[PDB]
Amino acid sequence: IDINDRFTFSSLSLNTKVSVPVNGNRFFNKHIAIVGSTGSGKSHTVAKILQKAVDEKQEGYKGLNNSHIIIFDIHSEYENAFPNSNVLNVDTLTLPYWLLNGDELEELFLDTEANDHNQRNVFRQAITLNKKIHFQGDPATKEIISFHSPYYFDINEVINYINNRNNERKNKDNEHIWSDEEGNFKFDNENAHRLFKENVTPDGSSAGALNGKLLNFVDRLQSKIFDKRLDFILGEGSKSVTFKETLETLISYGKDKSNITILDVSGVPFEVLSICVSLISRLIFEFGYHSKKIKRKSNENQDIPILIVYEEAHKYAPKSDLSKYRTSKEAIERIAKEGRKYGVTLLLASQRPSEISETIFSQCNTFISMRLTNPDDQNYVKRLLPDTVGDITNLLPSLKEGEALIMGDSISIPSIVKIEKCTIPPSSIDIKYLDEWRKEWVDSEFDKIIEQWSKS
Amino acid sequence: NDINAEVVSVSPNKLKISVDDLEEFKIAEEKLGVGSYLRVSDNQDVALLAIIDNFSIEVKESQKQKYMIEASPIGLVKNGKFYRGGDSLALPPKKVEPAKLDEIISIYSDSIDINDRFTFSSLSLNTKVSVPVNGNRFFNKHIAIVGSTGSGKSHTVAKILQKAVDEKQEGYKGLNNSHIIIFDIHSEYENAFPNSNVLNVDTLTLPYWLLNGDELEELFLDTEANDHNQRNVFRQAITLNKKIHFQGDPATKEIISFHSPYYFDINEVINYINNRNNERKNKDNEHIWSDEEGNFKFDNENAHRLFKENVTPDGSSAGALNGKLLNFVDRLQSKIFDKRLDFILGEGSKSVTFKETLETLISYGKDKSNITILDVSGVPFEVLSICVSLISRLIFEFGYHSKKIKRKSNENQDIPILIVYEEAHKYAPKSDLSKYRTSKEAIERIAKEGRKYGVTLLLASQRPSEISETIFSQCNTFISMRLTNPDDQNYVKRLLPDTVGDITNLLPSLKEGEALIMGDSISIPSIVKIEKCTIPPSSIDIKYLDEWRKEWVDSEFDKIIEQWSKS
Amino acid sequence: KSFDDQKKETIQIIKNHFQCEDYEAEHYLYSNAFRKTYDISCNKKDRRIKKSDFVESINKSKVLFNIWFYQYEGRKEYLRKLKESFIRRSVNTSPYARFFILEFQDKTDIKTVKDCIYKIQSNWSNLSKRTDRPYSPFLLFHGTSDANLYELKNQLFNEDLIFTDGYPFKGSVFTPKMLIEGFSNKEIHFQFINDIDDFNETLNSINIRKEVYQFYTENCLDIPSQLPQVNIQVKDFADIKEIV
Repeated sequence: IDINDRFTFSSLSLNTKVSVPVNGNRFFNKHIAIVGSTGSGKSHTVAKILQKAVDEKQEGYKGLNNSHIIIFDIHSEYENAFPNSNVLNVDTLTLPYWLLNGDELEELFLDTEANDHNQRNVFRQAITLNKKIHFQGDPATKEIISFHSPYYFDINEVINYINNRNNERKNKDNEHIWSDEEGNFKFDNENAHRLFKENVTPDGSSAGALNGKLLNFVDRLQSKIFDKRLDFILGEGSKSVTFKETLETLISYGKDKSNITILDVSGVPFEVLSICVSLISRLIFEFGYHSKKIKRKSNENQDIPILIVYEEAHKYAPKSDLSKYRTSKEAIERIAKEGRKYGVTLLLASQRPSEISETIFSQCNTFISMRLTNPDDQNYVKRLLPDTVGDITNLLPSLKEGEALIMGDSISIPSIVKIEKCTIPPSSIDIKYLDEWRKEWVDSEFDKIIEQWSKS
Repeated sequence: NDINAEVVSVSPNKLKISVDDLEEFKIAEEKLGVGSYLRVSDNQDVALLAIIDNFSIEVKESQKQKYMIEASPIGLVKNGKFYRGGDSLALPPKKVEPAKLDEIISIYSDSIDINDRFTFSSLSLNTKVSVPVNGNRFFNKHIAIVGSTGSGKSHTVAKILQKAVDEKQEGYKGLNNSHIIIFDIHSEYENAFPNSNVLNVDTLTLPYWLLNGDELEELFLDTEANDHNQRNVFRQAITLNKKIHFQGDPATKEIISFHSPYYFDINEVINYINNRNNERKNKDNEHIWSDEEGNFKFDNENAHRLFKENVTPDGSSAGALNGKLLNFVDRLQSKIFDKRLDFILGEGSKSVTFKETLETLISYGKDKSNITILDVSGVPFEVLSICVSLISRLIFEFGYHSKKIKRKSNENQDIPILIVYEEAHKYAPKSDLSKYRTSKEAIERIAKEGRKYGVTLLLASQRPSEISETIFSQCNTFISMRLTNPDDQNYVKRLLPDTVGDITNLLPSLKEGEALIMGDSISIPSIVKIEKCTIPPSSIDIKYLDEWRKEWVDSEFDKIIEQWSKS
Repeated sequence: KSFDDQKKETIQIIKNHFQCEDYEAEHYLYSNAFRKTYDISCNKKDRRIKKSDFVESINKSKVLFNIWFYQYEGRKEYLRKLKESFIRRSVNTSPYARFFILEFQDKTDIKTVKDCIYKIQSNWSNLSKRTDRPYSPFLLFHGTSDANLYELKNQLFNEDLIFTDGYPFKGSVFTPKMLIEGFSNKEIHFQFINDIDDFNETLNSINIRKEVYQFYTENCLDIPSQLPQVNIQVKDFADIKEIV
């Protein structure tokens, strides 16, 4: 590796005087898998790499460099690792629900067990028509809007549309008639826009096509938008935020620019965690797509390369083909396969690699391993390994603290190194049970919890 | 020299120890067994420590006894301080002695700080070596205690919580800030913690209105014989009931849904559905009724006045749901007046408050205790997953709301809660049926998000292979007793963080009280002997052979029938 | 100031002046600087001296006793503190010609010398039947009468501690080569150098690395400087057992 391409973040374990540089272009352009069991310092290894990438400034300027690192931090460790960053928890992050595509919108709102074709199909017509109305710019792309198109719709009107379809009446001609302040009207595409408000009184005699078949849907929809834990994705903040401020928030391109954007997903509910990961993953990848094909026809070298750190990546992209994590599995797989040509590459960090899918873990050309003590994790690594040497991968259970193992195209030789010690280590605020349980019985801090539950 | 052992071969992670004399004839029994620790050194100061994996004593008619010990190094001791990561080269030959009491303590003692030590077990091969775990790391990262019947797994569970209650700092007489909840389905821990708040069916008062939409649609509802138009009247009765009984501002009244746990009257919900079963529409297909206060039309605003029993329908023909809800009034009435569902659907659950329910669950009422016992043995099995999930959700969002006041109050005082799930495979199984789909994600929400909010769980089960791996793998500390089912062994070994030597043979070979702790809180995965608990968990079980051996009892049978008829 | 406050201060001047390691400054030079500060403070008439000749007094090869480091921390810490500093042990003890020179005086009981010899012989030898390079320590005693020295030598032979002294028979001249063969002899436990004249003739016959461990109380013999030496001063001979 030549001088301008050397990226040194570790030295050899058996010879501390030997620095071990990797091909820094090939280190990040190809995907990285940083694995190793809990307590081995895997999160130490991840942050040291991003700290060296942040401090990878060429001579000539005193500002920030062009590093763009996104961390999906679920254990909340990297807040104290990078103090000059933009950490985004559920109280700060505002992800628009309308930026979800067709797969993620269904995954948040449809019931898989109650797989109703009428509930599935009305949800497309309720949203796609609503996306057309709220579009006020150029009319040429208004009628091109599909279900997967990323424009704003009012989900409170979408609930009111489906709830009105529960109140469907019909006449002898099988036409649904409704009454509002303007007057009586039929149910057609030219009067489909006026069912979005609750002030609609149906007029008819016989039972409609969906009279009562969507009440399972409506009560499930109100359990999500009124959920206070989904306030960051379905609250009033997502109504007023736009596409530009959302993307400025995700890669820290807003008012406070930073090289590292830490997405604190600890407060995200686990049943929507894959959706939130897939929303950001697809948005960043498609941002990298529209980055390249603008510059493909412009021939400019002003580039934005993005690293996405997927800490606890088996949560997002599991081996199991279960449908709940399928949204986040194919979003990471899209970045894992096609992402390196659009400048959106990923970093998979996991203490337990055995649920990482082989279709995504193999896309990581550069592979870093901390101490791995489970043979199921070890045998998964060994069969997924790149071109190694004879017995270097048998050292995984015997690794001491700080020792790692990098192979791939970015390094010259698969070797056991010692990672440089973090001067600003990742520390998570773990609630200390034996410290707190040893204290006297807390009597005052019980009614404050109960009265805050009832919003008082 | 009582023991004369010597290294004859050195591998990267294996040593060959040749015992040459063995004069004592007792050192081999206790200190040269498999799992014992050896002292590989040529000097008293710095020594390799190796654990014995396998031995072989070959004896021949004419030749010498060749006692061969195969050991693997674990670390290094330098003048009394133990350093882990044993790969330093010990060039053979080297004098091998059993490690004395001070080194084996130094394997486990110095790695964990003095302040945060939590000891509930000693080493199995040497009972004088207490084996501590990181007490902070032990509980905030979930515990999975596994072990087949006849091993004393519930004794291990009871010993930890007894040690957790007795763990306190100096400055007060008693009642520390331990908050432990046990889902006791075998009634084992009745006489393990005498100072507790035991909650069986006769004393527990779980309100039905704190159940969400899914739990209401599984408690009250049949599995497969339910129609779509008859599902709907269940939601319209319950959701609109919750709005009237609300006393707050109308802003939150608009966010009340069927899946929103607010108070509603189940007798009025029946009265709505019983009325809607008897509705009669007129020529315009509008349902006109009559109360004592006058006639009305059944619409979205006057639907609230079908909740009374003395509401008389009028009309000409049958209504929209005339005769289609008589299946439902009978099914709902079969559950309200079910005396086994009195703890969930009785009159006490209506008059109970939300704060009184949570005071009951974490023992914050008039009788304060560190451990709350939920005796769910008498709870019916069809509603067991509903009541486990109701409490598990209620405790989780207690801890979720416990640190939403920390944002404003910013006080270090807090309530950390441990939930003990005895027979955790019963509530959170591997199989994805709907009957267990209530209690799965309530346990799973505690499994994923519960470390952040201070509500973590303890998984106790004699059949671990049926526990879902989306919950069992979220545990970071694993205490494993004697596991004899090979399906349970292969499940555990795949989900364990580490491996201790040979483990396939060892897991059925564990004795009563012998346990295997392995995880983040412990320094090395070690084989321990859990402390013998003076107040042991014991369930009152009917001794069939003792009762069958005595005389045929005939006075009892007439008493049982008069109890059944309540005569 | 306080006891802890001046502890990190006083070693800082000596550390950059001589440019040595931590144990060669805090344990080797700072320890000797405390006594000769006190040695002129307790002088009855000349209490204040010029310190121009002070900086070479304390850079001797010796490590002197510190009685105030004995009284404060006790004998358990101090002998461990001396053991960890200069007698840093490894897992693999290389076959080096180790010389153990111990001051022998008539106030020392003959029993506690053997337990020091048994500690030195067990910790610094590998007389296994399987090793290809066996080693055994060299023992030298001084300051005592020959009658008391022969009683120690005669007692060790009756307890099956076989040693060689370069005198294989009565009336023999000193044969230095007997100690070299006894170094590689698995049935010879250690070597007993009789005096200082038999000592300096032994270094000329050994070509491998030689270490000298000197443990005196009052009088310390002049050892050649190129040899690696550890000259630790103790109160009593029983303290030597806990350092080797």
